[PDB]
Amino acid sequence: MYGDLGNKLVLEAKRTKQLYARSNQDVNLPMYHEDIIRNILKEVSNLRKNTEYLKEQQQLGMLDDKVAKCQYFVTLLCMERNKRCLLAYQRLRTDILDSMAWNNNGLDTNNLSHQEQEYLKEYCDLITDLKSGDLVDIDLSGSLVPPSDVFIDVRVLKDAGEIQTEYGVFNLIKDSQFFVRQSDVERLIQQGYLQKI
Amino acid sequence: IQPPLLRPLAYRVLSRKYGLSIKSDGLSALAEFVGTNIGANWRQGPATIKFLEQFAAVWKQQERGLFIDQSGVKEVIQEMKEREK
Amino acid sequence: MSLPAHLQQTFSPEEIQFIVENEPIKIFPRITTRQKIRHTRWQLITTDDKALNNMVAMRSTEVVLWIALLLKQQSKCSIVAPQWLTTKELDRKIQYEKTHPDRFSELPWNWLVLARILFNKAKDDFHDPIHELRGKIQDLREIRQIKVLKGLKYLNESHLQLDNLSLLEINELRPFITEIMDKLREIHTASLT
Amino acid sequence: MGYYDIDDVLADGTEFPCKFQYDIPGLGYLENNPGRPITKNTKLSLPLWLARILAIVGPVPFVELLPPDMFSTKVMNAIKTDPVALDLHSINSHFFSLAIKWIMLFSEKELANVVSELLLQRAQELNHHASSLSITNIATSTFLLKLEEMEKEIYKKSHESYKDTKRWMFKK
Amino acid sequence: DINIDDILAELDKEVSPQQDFSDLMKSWKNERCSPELLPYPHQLMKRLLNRISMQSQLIENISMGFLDNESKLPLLCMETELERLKFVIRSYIRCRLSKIDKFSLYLRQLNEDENSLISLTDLLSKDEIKYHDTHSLIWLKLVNDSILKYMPEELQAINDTEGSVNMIDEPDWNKFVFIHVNGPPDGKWNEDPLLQENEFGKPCYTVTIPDLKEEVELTIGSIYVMRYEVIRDLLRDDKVALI
Repeated sequence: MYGDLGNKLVLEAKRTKQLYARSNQDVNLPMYHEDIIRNILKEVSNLRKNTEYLKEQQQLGMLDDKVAKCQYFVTLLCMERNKRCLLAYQRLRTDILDSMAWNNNGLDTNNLSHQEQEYLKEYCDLITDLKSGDLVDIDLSGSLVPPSDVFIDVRVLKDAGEIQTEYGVFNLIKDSQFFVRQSDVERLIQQGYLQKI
Repeated sequence: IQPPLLRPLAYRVLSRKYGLSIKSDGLSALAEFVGTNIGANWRQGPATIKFLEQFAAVWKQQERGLFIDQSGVKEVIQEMKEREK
Repeated sequence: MSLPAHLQQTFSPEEIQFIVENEPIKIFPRITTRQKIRHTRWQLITTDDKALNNMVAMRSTEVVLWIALLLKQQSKCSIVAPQWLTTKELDRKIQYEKTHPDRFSELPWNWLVLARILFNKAKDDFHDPIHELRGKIQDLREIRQIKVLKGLKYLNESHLQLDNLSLLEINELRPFITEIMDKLREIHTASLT
Repeated sequence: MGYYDIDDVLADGTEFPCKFQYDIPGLGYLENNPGRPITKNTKLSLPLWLARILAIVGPVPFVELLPPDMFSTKVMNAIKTDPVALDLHSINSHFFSLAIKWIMLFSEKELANVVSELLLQRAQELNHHASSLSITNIATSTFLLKLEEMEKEIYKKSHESYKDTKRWMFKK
Repeated sequence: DINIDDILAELDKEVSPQQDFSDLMKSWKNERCSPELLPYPHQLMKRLLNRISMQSQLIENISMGFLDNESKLPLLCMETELERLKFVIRSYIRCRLSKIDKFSLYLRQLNEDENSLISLTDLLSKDEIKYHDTHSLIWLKLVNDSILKYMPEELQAINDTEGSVNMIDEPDWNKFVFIHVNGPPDGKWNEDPLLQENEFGKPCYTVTIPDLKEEVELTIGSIYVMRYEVIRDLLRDDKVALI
């Protein structure tokens, strides 16, 4: 039926939600289900044409009070179910995009829709703007892990080369260890260049 | 001009703003740009912030402090400021 | 989203450890931060600076547990062992739990986390051997776990009371107990006319 | 059970047997016959989202839902025997939500009590499994296969919490 | 014998930023635990922010002096304290923004509803209100251009309650949440009318769950699990702090 396509889209949304919950690190999100979404939209257009025909039949007056009322109610319920399924899937994908923007953009374009990519860019701009102004003193993009360790030994996961610090330039030559405060090396760890001393 | 004096300033204004690496040579180039004004150019600090924002918008590349691209971006931002004037 | 899905319902063990660190603890300084009438200062905005600035060598003082452990990383600080964290007190709590299977021994809510953190760092400060305290802590944890199993067998949708249960135990039990009680309440509400 | 909840949407999309209380021409699409009018006493399984509304409204309600095999007294007896041994997932992945919806549509105190007892026993087994942590097992695999998708999500959350706690305890 | 404790006490009787930090910690814990968004304390948040700014300026001045006694351990202590305070503030603000996005529809409904006791600006900060308004507008534009153009105008409303499940999403008042009875905010137990003697000489606060119409007493200094709606009265009274 018309709601079966929306049910399939919601099933894909639940599958992606379970996958993202299973993997702590953010995987490249599944490609947007444009085919199922377009099928649901075509079904919605067909239901709208059917509702227009039912309204024309009501203008004709034949069983307009009861039969046409029930038919229009059923068609409207189908449209509402399809819209709810599409909204749920889009909201889940957009929440995944917001989580990704908080994870990386604060410090897989083919998978996203073009509107979704524009929305993710707008979300990154909003995050940068929220940090840019009031409450700029604390890096809102900074890690939410509590500062358990003031100092921690750090060495390069990758040979990125010279790196900036509060008052120093540190070479990231391969397998080069350091002893520095965790706060200064938090950004470098977010870059992935240095891991666990 | 006064690259050591601008070094903490550039480091904050760039790395804290965007997470972008600032090479010491790029900080020195920004220092020469600042010294292009005979006196201290405090407005040029906001100009450098705007230049970094434009570079992030266009190039969108980490390690912008290499200054091979940042010098051309500085020329572009200076032309934009001239058009704004 | 801003909040991780696991964090939506319960605090992480690291967050509970951060709270326990926010708690204070006694320690013995080895630096005369207090200056004689005859210098850098803490000037802490969230905690007292006078105690840190008045610390003198081998003069017992209390400070927030995180700062206490930070100083203990240096040789200057030696944390004072909690009195309940003694072999006799642990044996008393174990005997109380044995005599009262229903009633948990009046351990602090952060007893488990504090004992684990002290074993990680303050094991040297313990006059009693650390192994005996660890064994007593394991025995108390097993007794409390058996009591928790009995209580879960005796769950009720209306409410529950856990007086002396550890804060870490409460945090661990929050998801399962909350979900089960919410499902039971939903079933009862659907049964209600 | 949110409007955007995909699990709730699927449970609503599940069909349940029903018997028509009215004869409506032009509703043959539900009958799957293009031009056949609906007839009274006709028996047809309908999606829960539509079947529940038809049972609620209609005065004589437009349709009356027939009792599903998942709600059958034989399944109830199997549950009373052994809540854990029964394959609630095989019966329905949203079996508990469907039971709650059926209780809301028709208040049944005994059904609620049986469902609560089954949920309690299965939750005790799931808690034992989640407490069991690595330092896939066949027993846990069969238990999960019996367990519905919602119960499996709850078990995954609890087991992940226990595993994270154990890892944080055993690692610095 | 004669009791002179009152005389001894009378003879003995002859804004703390640390307390503000403790209050912020309690408020952030209650915000994380409570499904409902707590009212925004503007004065306390602003005072904490001003203290953070002054501390950062002082640390920068000390850094300049060092670059020019000389012990950086206190400077590291101040830096760690500032980092912890900023982390707590950012976590509370992020949780508040999460609640705002979760109940954007209900917050628009409350702003539209003059009958609502709390003004949206009263509940939120100024930045929070601007963020909620702009985010709701952007989401409405996206959803409208996506589906509402094809949707019939009678069903095009995004926040309408006409659907069987209302599209507006509100906090679950009845949701269960753990709580520890803080006791009366005043030191005197008798001074609090809610505080009352219970069996075995234990002060307690009577509470009721509307669904079951059951009444229970919560002992002071004790932990309990209860629906957030009934708990909200004692939470506004500050008699109990959410775990």
